[PDB]
Amino acid sequence: VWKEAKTTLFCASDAKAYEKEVHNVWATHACVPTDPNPQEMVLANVTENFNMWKNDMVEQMHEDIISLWDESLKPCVKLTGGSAITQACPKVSFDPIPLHYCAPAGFAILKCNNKTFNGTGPCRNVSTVQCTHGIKPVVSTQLLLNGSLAEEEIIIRSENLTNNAKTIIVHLNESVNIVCTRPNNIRQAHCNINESKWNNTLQKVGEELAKHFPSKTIKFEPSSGGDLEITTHSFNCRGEFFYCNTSDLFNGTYRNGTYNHTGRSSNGTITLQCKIKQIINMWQEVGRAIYAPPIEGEITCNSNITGLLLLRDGGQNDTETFRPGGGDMRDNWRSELYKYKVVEIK
Ligand SMILES: *[C@@H]1O[C@H](CO)[C@@H](O)[C@H](O)[C@H]1NC(C)=O
Ligand SMILES: *[C@@H]1O[C@H](CO)[C@@H](O)[C@H](O)[C@H]1NC(C)=O
Ligand SMILES: *[C@@H]1O[C@H](CO)[C@@H](O)[C@H](O)[C@H]1NC(C)=O
Ligand SMILES: *[C@@H]1O[C@H](CO)[C@@H](O)[C@H](O)[C@H]1NC(C)=O
Ligand SMILES: *[C@@H]1O[C@H](CO)[C@@H](O)[C@H](O)[C@H]1NC(C)=O
Ligand SMILES: *[C@@H]1O[C@H](CO)[C@@H](O)[C@H](O)[C@H]1NC(C)=O
Ligand SMILES: *[C@@H]1O[C@H](CO)[C@@H](O)[C@H](O)[C@H]1NC(C)=O
Ligand SMILES: *[C@@H]1O[C@H](CO)[C@@H](O)[C@H](O)[C@H]1NC(C)=O
Repeated sequence: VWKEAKTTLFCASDAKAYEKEVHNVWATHACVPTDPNPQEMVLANVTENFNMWKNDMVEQMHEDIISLWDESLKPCVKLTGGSAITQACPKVSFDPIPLHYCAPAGFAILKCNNKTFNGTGPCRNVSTVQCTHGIKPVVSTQLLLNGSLAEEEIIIRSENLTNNAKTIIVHLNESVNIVCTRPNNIRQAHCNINESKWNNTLQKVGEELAKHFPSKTIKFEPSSGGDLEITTHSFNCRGEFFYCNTSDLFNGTYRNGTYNHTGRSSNGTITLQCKIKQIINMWQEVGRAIYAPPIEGEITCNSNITGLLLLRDGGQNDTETFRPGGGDMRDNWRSELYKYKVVEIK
C-alpha cells in the first residue's frame, strides 16, 4: 500500500523566536517546532526506486529558500530585464539553520539506508519517517558546505555519467575544513585550506572517478568560463557575498593511483583570493541584485566542505578533465534529499 505521489510539504525546525537571525525569523513564522522525536519505521524485504534527479521535494525546498531569501536578504537594487526595483536593504544576522521537511497527514517519507546508494535505481533497504534530517539551506557553488558526509566511501552522483553536461555530485566521506576571512582593501578576503587534507580528498575522489572510467588520465581544472558565480567558489558569509578564486584548488592530475597538485604556500596550505561583491547574478531568478558595501570588523566563516560539484569536458583521448560547477541551487539540495522520497500511505 504505497506508491509515488506529489503533495505539498511543510517544514520544521529548532528556530528560536527570540533570535534576530533571519533564518530564525523566517522559520518561526513559516515552520512548525521540531517533533522533536519521531521514530524510524524500518522495513525489511522491500525495495523501492529513488530518483534524486526527478524529485518534487527539491522544487519545494527551492521555493522555500527563495522565499526565505526574499524576506531576509533584500537587495538595494534588483535589476531584471530593463526594469529596476529599489528598496531598503538593512545589514542583518545571517547564518543558516537545519531544516527538516515533513509530510502532511496521510503521507509519509521513504528513506534509503543503503550507505552506498548513488541517488538512482533500486534500494533494497528502506525506512519511514515524517520529517527529514536537519538540512542547512546553504547556497554556494563548486563546493558543498556544511552538509552531511558519506558514512562509508565516497559516492559519485550524476543523472548521466556519459553525458558531460550533467552535473556530477561528489559526496565526500571526510570533510575538508575551509576558513574564509575579510581581515579588519575593504572588499578583499581569502580562504585557507590545508593542502595535505585536500590532497587525500582528491586522491580518493580521483580513484572513485577512475572506477567509472576506462583508466584514462583524470585531470582537474578551473571552471572553463562564464559568470563569476560559477567560475568561482561563491557563497554567503554573515550576509556578505564571497567570490573566492579556486584556480589553485582544482588544479592537478591523478593517473596511476598517483596524486599531483599545484598552488601551495609555505605553511603547507592553499590560499584563495576572494572578493566581496555588491553586484551579483541571482540564483533565484534571472536578474542582477545590488547590495550595500561590507560591514565592519572581521568577517570570517569557518565551514566544512562535504561535497563537490563537477563537470567533465567529454568530447568525441586518454584524458578526462573535470571542472568545478554549480549555479543551479537545486543540486545543492539533491545532495541532501537523495535519501528521501514522498510516498502516499494510500
Ligand atoms: C547507481 O547504481 C545504478 C544501479 O543500481 C547504476 O545503474 C548507476 O549507473 C549508478 N550510478 C552511479 C553514478 O554510480
Ligand atoms: C572514505 O571514502 C573513500 C572512498 O574512495 C575510501 O577510500 C576511504 O577508505 C573512506 N574512509 C573511511 C571508510 O572512513
Ligand atoms: C547518457 O548520456 C548519453 C550521452 O548524452 C546518452 O547517449 C545516453 O542515452 C544516456 N543514458 C541514459 C541512461 O539516459
Ligand atoms: C599535497 O599533496 C601532495 C601530493 O600527494 C603531497 O606530496 C604534499 O605533501 C601534500 N601537501 C603538503 C604541502 O604536504
Ligand atoms: C583566479 O586567479 C588567477 C591568478 O590571479 C587568474 O588567472 C584567474 O583568472 C582567476 N579566476 C577568476 C575567474 O577570477
Ligand atoms: C594551476 O595552478 C597554477 C599555480 O597557480 C597555475 O600557474 C596554472 O595556470 C593552473 N593551471 C590551470 C589553470 O589549469
Ligand atoms: C558552516 O557551518 C558553520 C558551523 O555552524 C558556520 O559557522 C558557518 O558560517 C557555515 N558556513 C556557511 C558557508 O554558511
Ligand atoms: C566541521 O568538521 C569537523 C571535522 O569533521 C567537525 O569536527 C565539526 O563538527 C564540523 N563542524 C560543523 C558545524 O559541521
